[PDB]
Amino acid sequence: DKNELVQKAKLAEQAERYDDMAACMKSVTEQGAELSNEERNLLSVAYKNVVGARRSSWRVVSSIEQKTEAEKKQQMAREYREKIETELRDICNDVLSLLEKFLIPNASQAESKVFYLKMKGDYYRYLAEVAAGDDKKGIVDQSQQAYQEAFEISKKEMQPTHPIRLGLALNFSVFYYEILNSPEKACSLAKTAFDEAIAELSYKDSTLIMQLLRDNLTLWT
Amino acid sequence: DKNELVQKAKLAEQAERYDDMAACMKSVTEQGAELSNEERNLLSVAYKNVVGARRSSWRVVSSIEQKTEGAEKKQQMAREYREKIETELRDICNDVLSLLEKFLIPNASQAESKVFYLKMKGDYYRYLAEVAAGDDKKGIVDQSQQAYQEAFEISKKEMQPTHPIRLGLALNFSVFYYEILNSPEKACSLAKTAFDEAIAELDTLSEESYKDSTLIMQLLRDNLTLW
Amino acid sequence: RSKSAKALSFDNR
Repeated sequence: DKNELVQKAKLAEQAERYDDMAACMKSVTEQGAELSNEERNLLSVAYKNVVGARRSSWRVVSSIEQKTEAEKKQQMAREYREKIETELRDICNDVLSLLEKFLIPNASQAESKVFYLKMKGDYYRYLAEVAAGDDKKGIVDQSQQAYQEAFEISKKEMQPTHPIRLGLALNFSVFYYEILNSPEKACSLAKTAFDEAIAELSYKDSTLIMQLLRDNLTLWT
Repeated sequence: DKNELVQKAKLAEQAERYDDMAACMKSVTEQGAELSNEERNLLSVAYKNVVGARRSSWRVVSSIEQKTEGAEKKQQMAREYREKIETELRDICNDVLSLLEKFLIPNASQAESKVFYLKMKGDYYRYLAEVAAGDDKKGIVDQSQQAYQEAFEISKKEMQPTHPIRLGLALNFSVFYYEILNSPEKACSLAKTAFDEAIAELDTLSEESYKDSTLIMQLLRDNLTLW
Repeated sequence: RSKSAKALSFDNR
């Protein structure tokens, strides 16, 4: 039951039950067959929200624990940030495990390979956000390694205008500014993506991207 | 750890993790002692959010079942999901209503508290009435109604019509009438009487009660318009 | 913080 699953994914979506939506698209994915464009996006929507809720909670507690350098209270905030972190990794891991076993392997198309490399770079970046100590090092590396590989394929395969090409540019530059802390770099990757798609002149999906690209650039600048 | 549990709940409130938040206050409640006004809020907030998440998914998914009348495979699927959310909804409600019967109401040493918890009880029997069907529905509707009613008389008795709690129970009781057993006149005269009487005495609002009372008073006139 | 790719009832707090 695969369209059955995809349907219930659209259902749990309209219902805002992303635990549901995600368990559907994980099963879908687990069946083995390459994903359509609709399925790949439902997968991305489901988990982006499952992961998103953790990243969001994570930030809140993080500053609470930091703005609290008050002991037993910071300890309680520490252990809480941690439970969420654990939850956040298990999520990132389930996705990155899907990205290794099924998604990237089946990736026959270049756009496919790049969509799954981007994603693989996204989810190592979510891990990196909460990777402290000796840990952070290799985590960012894996993220940057997938973004970069993704970036080069796209550079020599897709058009400056491609929604998927644009979205990687958008996220790879967010990696730079936020994960690496390279504003100057993050701004060159972004500016160049815009400029090169502005010359070449999927509207809906790729105009919001330049929107986010340009929205980010004016902030940083 | 009444102290460490309540802290953990205020934490999970800020992290917007309300299932966590409700799990903390359940325990605080199940300890047996009467909740402070602050603990009563947290529990109220935790479950309102916990339950509210299902009400939203139910309404969306039900409006979809209504929209796929004439589309069989689809309506079937909508319905099985509705039914799946409903069970979550009920369990949440059954949990809350139980805490309410075993711990909150019993130990409410105050009029305000008695009124607050019985309103809450009428509320959650309303959320059950919203998704109950035919058979079981009659007694659910009555369990809410009867909880709202005792809460109403005690509020009329103990509180000024400008009391944030008195107004919020009038609002909620009028909603129950309008939407639960759909008594539009009643919902309207109840809501309109509650509006008039507190509107007639704005000058009784403290510094602690102005925004709450005037908020609900704004929620009452709005419902009066809609109706 | 960076960007990436009808009847009303009581307030309840």
